[PDB]
Amino acid sequence: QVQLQESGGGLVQPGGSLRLSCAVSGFTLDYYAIGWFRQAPGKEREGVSCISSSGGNTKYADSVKGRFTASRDNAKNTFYLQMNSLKPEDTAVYYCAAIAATYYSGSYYFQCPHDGMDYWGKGTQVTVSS
Amino acid sequence: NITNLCPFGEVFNATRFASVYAWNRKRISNCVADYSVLYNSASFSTFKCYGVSPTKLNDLCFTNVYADSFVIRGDEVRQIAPGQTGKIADYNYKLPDDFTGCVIAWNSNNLDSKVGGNYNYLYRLFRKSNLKPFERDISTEIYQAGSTPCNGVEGFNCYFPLQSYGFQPTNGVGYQPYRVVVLSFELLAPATVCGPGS
Ligand SMILES: *[C@@H]1O[C@H](CO[C@H]2O[C@@H](C)[C@@H](O)[C@@H](O)[C@@H]2O)[C@@H](O[C@@H]2O[C@H](CO)[C@@H](O[C@@H]3O[C@H](CO)[C@@H](O)[C@H](O)[C@@H]3O)[C@H](O)[C@H]2NC(C)=O)[C@H](O)[C@H]1NC(C)=O
Repeated sequence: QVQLQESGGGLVQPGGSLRLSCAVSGFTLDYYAIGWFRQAPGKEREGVSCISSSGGNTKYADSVKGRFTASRDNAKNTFYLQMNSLKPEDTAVYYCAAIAATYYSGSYYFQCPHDGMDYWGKGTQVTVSS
Repeated sequence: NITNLCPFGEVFNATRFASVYAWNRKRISNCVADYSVLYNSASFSTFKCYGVSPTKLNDLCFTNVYADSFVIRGDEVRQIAPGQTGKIADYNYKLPDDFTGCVIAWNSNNLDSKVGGNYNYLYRLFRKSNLKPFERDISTEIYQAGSTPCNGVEGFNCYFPLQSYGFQPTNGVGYQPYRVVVLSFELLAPATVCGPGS
């Protein structure tokens, strides 16, 4: 069991920026992956970012690529999502989620598949409006 | 007469168990089996049958008996039943609606979990369509989940289709590892798998 506490977010004008934090507490695995997802009104929850417990293997949806950057604290079990150049379509509830990494044939894979995530956070509201 | 004992201990007391996506099947033949020393064991979390009572099975003979064994999560064992859906039943191990046999499971947290995570048990997360009853899939092709097609490389909409459970002894009971054994009673060939009741 691990627990995920989201922090950050709120209301911002178009062109603004934000930084989401997700603190990971409890019995963590040796190798896992943290993913950022978001759910906009009238749409299904979508993946936004994925990062390894190492801090690497970052991947992003082509809809936030170049604007969002996922990272990890080097002295803490906290994962950040820096969101730049926000547009009104970025308005959603953002969720942090944890999943085990996949070990197969001597190789590790760090993915954040929606249906596979093992632990979810409560989510935090992010509104980009004028 | 003289007959070999069906090697059920090689199935139930094995130190190693297969992943559910690559579920292991053992074909048992030419032997005698007491199906109630199995049923009358305090071992099992789950012992349901969809054919005939274990007491009735020590009467019948079958040409072949299959022992399918694998490991899944606790809250996943309910999927190993006819007419169930879910990641396991749809993509890893599927029982037919006309299933004639028994599903047996027990908690194996003490043996299949370790501190830091046991990544060796995997299940198939993605598949274009559901498995047909008793089919097995060990493919590892990249699954494209979005509009973008991937040419064999893992992307954001393109996943490795397998997923490690990450079993830890501190997990909740539903996320803990359970070993499952599915016995299928096939009747085709000579019926050389029987009970001790004839
Ligand atoms: C697998 O092995 C067990 C032996 O105990 C193991 O159980 C596993 C799950 C694990 O706990 C491991 O650490 C244990 O070593 C077999 O069960 C044993 O079977 C024998 C007889 O075959 C039982 O002894 C008998 O007990 C009865 C009643 O007490 C007496 O009337 C008999 O004279 C005889 O002493 C023993 O109690 C069983 N132990 C348990 C815990 O069941 C089990 O049969 C086997 N599984 C299969 C399918 O082969």
